[PDB]
Amino acid sequence: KSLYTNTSRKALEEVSLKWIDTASKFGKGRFQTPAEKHAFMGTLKKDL
Amino acid sequence: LKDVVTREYTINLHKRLHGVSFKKRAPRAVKEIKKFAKLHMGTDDVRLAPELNQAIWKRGVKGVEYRLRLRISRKRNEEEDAKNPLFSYVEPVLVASAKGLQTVVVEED
RNA sequence: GUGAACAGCCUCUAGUUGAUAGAAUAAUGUAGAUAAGGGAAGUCGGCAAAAUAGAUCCGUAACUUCGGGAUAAGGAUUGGC
RNA sequence: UUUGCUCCACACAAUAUAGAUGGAUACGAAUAAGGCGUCCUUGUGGCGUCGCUGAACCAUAGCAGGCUAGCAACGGUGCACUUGGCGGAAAGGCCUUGGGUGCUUGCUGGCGAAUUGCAAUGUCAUUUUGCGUGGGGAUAAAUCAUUUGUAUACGACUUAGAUGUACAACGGGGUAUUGUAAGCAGUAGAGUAGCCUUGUUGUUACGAUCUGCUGAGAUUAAGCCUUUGUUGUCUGAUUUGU
Ligand SMILES: [Mg+2]
Ligand SMILES: [Mg+2]
Ligand SMILES: [Mg+2]
Ligand SMILES: [Mg+2]
Ligand SMILES: [Mg+2]
Ligand SMILES: [Mg+2]
Ligand SMILES: [Mg+2]
Ligand SMILES: [Mg+2]
Ligand SMILES: [Mg+2]
Ligand SMILES: [Mg+2]
Ligand SMILES: [Mg+2]
Ligand SMILES: [Mg+2]
Ligand SMILES: [Mg+2]
Ligand SMILES: [Mg+2]
Ligand SMILES: [Mg+2]
Ligand SMILES: [Mg+2]
Ligand SMILES: [Mg+2]
Ligand SMILES: [Mg+2]
Ligand SMILES: [Mg+2]
Ligand SMILES: [Mg+2]
Ligand SMILES: [Mg+2]
Ligand SMILES: [Mg+2]
Ligand SMILES: [Mg+2]
Ligand SMILES: [Mg+2]
Ligand SMILES: [Mg+2]
Ligand SMILES: [Mg+2]
Ligand SMILES: [Mg+2]
Repeated sequence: KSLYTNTSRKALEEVSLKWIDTASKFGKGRFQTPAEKHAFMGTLKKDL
Repeated sequence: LKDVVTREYTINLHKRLHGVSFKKRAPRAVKEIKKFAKLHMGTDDVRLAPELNQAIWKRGVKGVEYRLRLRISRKRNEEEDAKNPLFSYVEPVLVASAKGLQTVVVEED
């Protein structure tokens, strides 16, 4: 916890996120969910 | 105890030569493969088949295959007991691709 | 063999595989490379580096001792079948 | 590792000591002001006294302090116990309750001392450390090596390893990179050249390339994530005690 009571305005701003990047970091991630990968690429040679 | 076996292992040479200086990659494989026969069955004294050597050097200093399927027999030492009483003989198993094989006990007869 | 070629690169005959070796990959090095945007603002000074480069066709200034300058410059092209 | 180890008693042989030889004796505060006593209206109060130094207070007599008999006190003091409490600034100490026990120089007696020869030379204090006994007690870890890579020149750092919710080696899945593998097939393909029954699709050879199976195949921890699978592994070395 802070050692002091900051009133930075920058420190009183209540924040609410709109979206959280959830792509792969192990590479240039394109998709957020396995769901989304499917919907976009369609059915592959594996699967079904 | 220490009992004679003979299993068939597939080694990932690639992740072990990853980064190695080209002139040193085949010789690292000989050394790295010895280190592998020692891991399974801490035999310490390891001998390689000269077919394995060829097999390793099959594509030059620089181009060691990413995976090798190996046969490794732990055996009984003969003559004036060179410290430990057991070898590992190592040799190449003929197979199309060394991908996708698990490790297997070879039943001896 | 490629190619203008006794070049460079690869091979045959013949000959070597001989230059202490093992384990790691801190700094700083010696040798080799690459950098977004800018493009000599660096520096005594473009030093170092970079860029150009074969060949075919077109094209080609001042000046000149008429021989040159001149591959001046500036362009297009190039595999395979 | 065979010896061990720990606390308390009293017992020897070493060993050391910045220097025992009646007592380090506890308000706070002011100083052009205070202490102590006493009363009170508990206050910047009233009265009394003190300093002018600790030249004080306390203790001190007994073979380096012996042996012995009594009176008077009901006290003093030492020791080992015991009842309550308080003390954290480094409290490791302080007050308090109950007996027990030795001493008592408060007082009155009976003995002792020499010859250590006229001073040298004489009370033994407390540190450690090893051994000895008798009792109570407790029954681990660190390092080497091997391993991780949140670490690293080497040392060092950080993980892991004795049957596990373990660890490794492989396999699987997810993640990523590239850009569509080998093989087979095509009345795809600029065309040329053969041969026949000379073409309601004529075949045969040669042919960059194209198309399909094929966002296919290859690679993916080496410092990526993950696992109902397979197989394997799991007590070598060394060192340490108040
Ligand atoms: Mg990334
Ligand atoms: Mg590297
Ligand atoms: Mg080679
Ligand atoms: Mg010649
Ligand atoms: Mg050369
Ligand atoms: Mg010669
Ligand atoms: Mg030399
Ligand atoms: Mg640049
Ligand atoms: Mg420019
Ligand atoms: Mg300047
Ligand atoms: Mg300058
Ligand atoms: Mg300048
Ligand atoms: Mg230059
Ligand atoms: Mg460039
Ligand atoms: Mg052309
Ligand atoms: Mg007064
Ligand atoms: Mg007064
Ligand atoms: Mg006094
Ligand atoms: Mg005496
Ligand atoms: Mg102190
Ligand atoms: Mg004297
Ligand atoms: Mg690291
Ligand atoms: Mg697990
Ligand atoms: Mg294993
Ligand atoms: Mg495709
Ligand atoms: Mg699991
Ligand atoms: Mg198992």
